[PDB]
Amino acid sequence: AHWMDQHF
Amino acid sequence: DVVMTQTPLSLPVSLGDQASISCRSSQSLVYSNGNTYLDWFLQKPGQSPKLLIYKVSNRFSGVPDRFSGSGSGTDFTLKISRVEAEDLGVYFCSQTTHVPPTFGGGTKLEIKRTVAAPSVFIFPPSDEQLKSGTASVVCLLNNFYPREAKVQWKVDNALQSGNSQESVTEQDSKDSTYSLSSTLTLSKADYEKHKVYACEVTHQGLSSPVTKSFNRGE
Amino acid sequence: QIQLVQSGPELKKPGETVKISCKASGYTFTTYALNWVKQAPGKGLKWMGWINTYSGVPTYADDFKGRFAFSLETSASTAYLQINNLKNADTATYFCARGMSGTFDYWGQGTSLTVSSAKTTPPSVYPLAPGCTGSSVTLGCLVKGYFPESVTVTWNSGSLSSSVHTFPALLQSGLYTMSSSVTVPSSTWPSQTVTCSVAHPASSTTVDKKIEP
Repeated sequence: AHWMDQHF
Repeated sequence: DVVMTQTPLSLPVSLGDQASISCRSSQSLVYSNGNTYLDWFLQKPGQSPKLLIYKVSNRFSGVPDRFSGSGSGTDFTLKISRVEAEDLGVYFCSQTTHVPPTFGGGTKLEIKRTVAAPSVFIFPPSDEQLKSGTASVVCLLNNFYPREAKVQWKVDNALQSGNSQESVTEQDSKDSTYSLSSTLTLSKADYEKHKVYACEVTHQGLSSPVTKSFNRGE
Repeated sequence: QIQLVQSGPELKKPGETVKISCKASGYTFTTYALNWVKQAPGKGLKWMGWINTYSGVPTYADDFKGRFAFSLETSASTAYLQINNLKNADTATYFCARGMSGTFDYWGQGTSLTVSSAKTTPPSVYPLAPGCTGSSVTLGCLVKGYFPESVTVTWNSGSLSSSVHTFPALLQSGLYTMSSSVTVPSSTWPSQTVTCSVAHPASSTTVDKKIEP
């Protein structure tokens, strides 16, 4: 959910 | 972009004392998922930031128990319960709630000692420099505390702001004082035309400036 | 055991290009974002953008659109920052930082970049002497117009004890200026010789300057 995350 | 404002800019402590540092944001740092992406870092001179506290109050692994974070919304605090020598350095907050991520300007944790007035010395341009067409007037302001100081140059009574270069030391290990060098660089032509050169030092220790001056013709 | 290791210091001229690396270990490189952060001397940290280490897609902050490129060598768990058409204002320490769950949790050690048009240039050394008093007297040397960093000022005097300050260099128009002060008892100068010896190993230059009234 954070915009910098790469994987769910 | 979100402005992160830290208070104070410099925090004097005695080793073994508690310290508290504040970070205030211009907007809420609550994200749409309910998290608050407010983190605290320590940076020592010439080194990279090291994470202390993440998402307001979670201690990062490896970080001593004496560091804790608190706060909510736009108002945040880092506390150190018992300050050690290894904890001196610059503390920064970060937010990543809003793009772009932004950082506070930093709070320097330094050693507390009694206040002291600067010893102020003024120097005319050297004959060597004047031969090369150049004329620097220099003012040393040595062994003062606290670090906050303002220096004003005047030429023939009129304030000069252009061509002033200032350099501040880090806190002295022997004294816990600070020192500053201020240089006003003119052309030889300019220097040899005007007469009176003054550096004025404003510091907490005096209600009126410490003023050092010379006359070129003398 | 997580570590980000950056490439070493760079000296470059305006208009040139530079590529800085950041090698990651201790975790799966493609799981987490890698961020670039600028720290200009005595300025606040500035986020430059990030690269998605799985897709390779870069995202640039608004002040870093145009001359900045983020790239990957996924096979080597390494990220790169390239800066093209270098400006004086690019002088700074650049950091890579992992992003995990909205936190910059591990940082590289930083890569110093200095941008200047200057070739190796020895300093001019100017004596700072009082000039028409108390129990002590302060003298100095102004060390001006040199490149690159590394100067030392060593004082010699007729004084058993002295107090020295060294003022950090500042970069202006591609050249450094620094200064140094010494304080000695007034009974030891000008009656005894005081000299500042200014070494700039990069130009193999030493200047010894005697301090005269």
